[PDB]
Amino acid sequence: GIYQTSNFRVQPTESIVRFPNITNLCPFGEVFNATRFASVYAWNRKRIS
Amino acid sequence: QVQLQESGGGLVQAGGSLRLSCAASGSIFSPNTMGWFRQALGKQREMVAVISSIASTQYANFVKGRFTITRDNTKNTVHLQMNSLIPEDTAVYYCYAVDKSQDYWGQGTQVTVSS
Repeated sequence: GIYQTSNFRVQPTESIVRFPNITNLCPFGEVFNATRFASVYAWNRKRIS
Repeated sequence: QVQLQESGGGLVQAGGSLRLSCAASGSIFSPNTMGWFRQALGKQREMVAVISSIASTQYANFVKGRFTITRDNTKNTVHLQMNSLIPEDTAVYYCYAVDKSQDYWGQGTQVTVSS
Protein backbone atom coordinates (compact mmCIF):
# COMPACT_ATOMS: atom_id res chain seq x y z
CA GLY A 1 0.00 0.00 0.00
CA ILE A 2 0.76 3.73 0.18
CA TYR A 3 0.96 5.75 3.43
CA GLN A 4 1.36 9.40 4.42
CA THR A 5 4.39 9.34 6.76
CA SER A 6 5.60 12.99 6.85
CA ASN A 7 5.37 16.32 4.93
CA PHE A 8 8.47 18.16 3.54
CA ARG A 9 8.44 22.00 3.77
CA VAL A 10 11.53 23.27 1.76
CA GLN A 11 12.75 25.77 4.48
CA PRO A 12 14.24 29.17 3.36
CA THR A 13 18.06 29.48 3.08
CA GLU A 14 18.60 33.29 3.41
CA SER A 15 17.05 36.68 4.37
CA ILE A 16 16.48 39.65 1.99
CA VAL A 17 15.66 43.15 3.23
CA ARG A 18 15.10 46.15 0.92
CA PHE A 19 14.14 49.62 2.14
CA PRO A 20 13.77 53.29 1.02
CA ASN A 21 16.46 55.92 1.72
CA ILE A 22 15.80 59.64 1.30
CA THR A 23 18.40 61.49 -0.78
CA ASN A 24 18.59 64.42 1.64
CA LEU A 25 20.01 63.23 4.93
CA CYS A 26 20.58 65.89 7.65
CA PRO A 27 22.37 69.19 8.32
CA PHE A 28 24.83 67.71 10.80
CA GLY A 29 27.60 69.10 8.61
CA GLU A 30 26.19 72.58 9.18
CA VAL A 31 26.42 71.89 12.94
CA PHE A 32 29.61 69.89 13.55
CA ASN A 33 31.62 71.31 10.63
CA ALA A 34 30.32 74.86 11.11
CA THR A 35 32.87 77.65 10.82
CA ARG A 36 31.50 79.62 13.79
CA PHE A 37 29.96 78.50 17.07
CA ALA A 38 27.82 80.56 19.42
CA SER A 39 28.88 82.01 22.74
CA VAL A 40 27.84 80.20 25.96
CA TYR A 41 25.44 83.16 26.60
CA ALA A 42 23.51 82.72 23.32
CA TRP A 43 23.46 78.97 22.64
CA ASN A 44 22.66 77.71 19.12
CA ARG A 45 19.64 75.34 19.05
CA LYS A 46 18.92 74.15 15.51
CA ARG A 47 15.87 71.99 14.89
CA ILE A 48 16.25 68.82 12.81
CA SER A 49 13.13 67.25 11.30
CA GLN B 1 25.99 84.75 7.05
CA VAL B 2 25.31 87.84 9.14
CA GLN B 3 27.93 90.50 8.42
CA LEU B 4 28.64 93.78 10.22
CA GLN B 5 30.47 96.48 8.27
CA GLU B 6 32.45 98.78 10.60
CA SER B 7 34.17 101.92 9.35
CA GLY B 8 35.14 105.48 10.22
CA GLY B 9 38.00 105.38 12.76
CA GLY B 10 41.64 106.38 12.64
CA LEU B 11 44.09 108.90 14.08
CA VAL B 12 42.65 112.15 15.44
CA GLN B 13 44.18 114.85 17.62
CA ALA B 14 42.71 115.60 21.03
CA GLY B 15 39.42 117.47 20.76
CA GLY B 16 38.51 116.17 17.30
CA SER B 17 35.45 114.31 16.11
CA LEU B 18 34.80 111.07 14.24
CA ARG B 19 31.78 109.20 12.90
CA LEU B 20 31.86 105.41 13.00
CA SER B 21 29.35 103.27 11.12
CA CYS B 22 28.09 99.68 11.23
CA ALA B 23 25.80 98.25 8.55
CA ALA B 24 24.10 94.93 9.34
CA SER B 25 23.43 92.31 6.65
CA GLY B 26 22.16 88.74 6.74
CA SER B 27 19.07 87.70 8.70
CA ILE B 28 18.87 90.50 11.31
CA PHE B 29 15.27 89.90 12.35
CA SER B 30 13.22 93.03 13.09
CA PRO B 31 13.45 93.17 16.91
CA ASN B 32 17.18 93.77 17.00
CA THR B 33 19.43 95.40 19.58
CA MET B 34 22.89 96.69 18.70
CA GLY B 35 25.63 98.14 20.90
CA TRP B 36 29.22 99.27 20.62
CA PHE B 37 31.98 97.96 22.91
CA ARG B 38 35.48 99.22 23.76
CA GLN B 39 38.76 97.35 24.14
CA ALA B 40 42.16 98.87 24.86
CA LEU B 41 45.26 96.67 24.75
CA GLY B 42 45.33 94.98 28.16
CA LYS B 43 41.66 95.47 29.12
CA GLN B 44 38.35 93.70 28.51
CA ARG B 45 35.32 94.55 26.37
CA GLU B 46 33.90 97.77 27.82
CA MET B 47 30.24 98.33 26.95
CA VAL B 48 30.28 101.73 25.23
CA ALA B 49 26.61 102.08 24.33
CA VAL B 50 23.46 100.26 23.18
CA ILE B 51 20.36 101.02 21.08
CA SER B 52 17.30 98.80 20.63
CA SER B 53 14.39 98.89 18.18
CA ILE B 54 12.42 100.88 20.78
CA ALA B 55 14.68 103.86 19.81
CA SER B 56 15.99 104.02 23.40
CA THR B 57 19.69 104.81 23.83
CA GLN B 58 21.78 103.59 26.78
CA TYR B 59 25.26 104.99 27.48
CA ALA B 60 27.94 104.21 30.04
CA ASN B 61 29.34 106.70 32.55
CA PHE B 62 32.82 106.67 30.97
CA VAL B 63 31.87 108.98 28.08
CA LYS B 64 29.01 110.96 29.67
CA GLY B 65 27.37 113.33 27.22
CA ARG B 66 30.08 112.95 24.55
CA PHE B 67 29.17 110.05 22.22
CA THR B 68 25.90 109.64 20.31
CA ILE B 69 24.19 106.81 18.42
CA THR B 70 22.12 107.55 15.31
CA ARG B 71 19.79 105.06 13.61
CA ASP B 72 18.82 104.59 9.97
CA ASN B 73 15.62 102.55 9.73
CA THR B 74 15.60 102.44 5.91
CA LYS B 75 18.91 100.56 5.73
CA ASN B 76 18.79 99.46 9.41
CA THR B 77 22.32 100.86 9.94
CA VAL B 78 23.88 102.84 12.80
CA HIS B 79 26.41 105.68 13.06
CA LEU B 80 28.21 106.80 16.26
CA GLN B 81 29.15 110.52 16.41
CA MET B 82 32.19 110.30 18.70
CA ASN B 83 33.16 113.84 19.73
CA SER B 84 35.09 115.72 22.43
CA LEU B 85 37.90 113.20 22.23
CA ILE B 86 40.31 112.40 25.07
CA PRO B 87 43.38 110.12 25.13
CA GLU B 88 41.49 107.79 27.48
CA ASP B 89 39.30 106.85 24.49
CA THR B 90 42.25 105.20 22.68
CA ALA B 91 40.77 101.74 22.10
CA VAL B 92 39.59 99.50 19.28
CA TYR B 93 35.80 99.29 19.16
CA TYR B 94 33.50 96.45 18.14
CA CYS B 95 29.86 96.00 17.10
CA TYR B 96 27.34 93.81 18.94
CA ALA B 97 24.08 92.63 17.33
CA VAL B 98 21.83 91.18 20.05
CA ASP B 99 19.07 90.20 17.57
CA LYS B 100 17.31 87.06 18.88
CA SER B 101 19.66 84.22 17.82
CA GLN B 102 23.48 84.20 18.32
CA ASP B 103 25.15 87.61 18.50
CA TYR B 104 27.55 88.54 15.70
CA TRP B 105 30.54 90.81 16.27
CA GLY B 106 32.42 93.17 13.97
CA GLN B 107 35.99 93.19 12.70
CA GLY B 108 37.04 96.33 14.57
CA THR B 109 37.85 100.02 14.13
CA GLN B 110 41.05 101.58 15.44
CA VAL B 111 40.46 104.90 17.23
CA THR B 112 43.51 106.82 18.47
CA VAL B 113 43.55 110.24 20.15
CA SER B 114 46.78 111.72 21.50
CA SER B 115 49.03 114.76 21.30
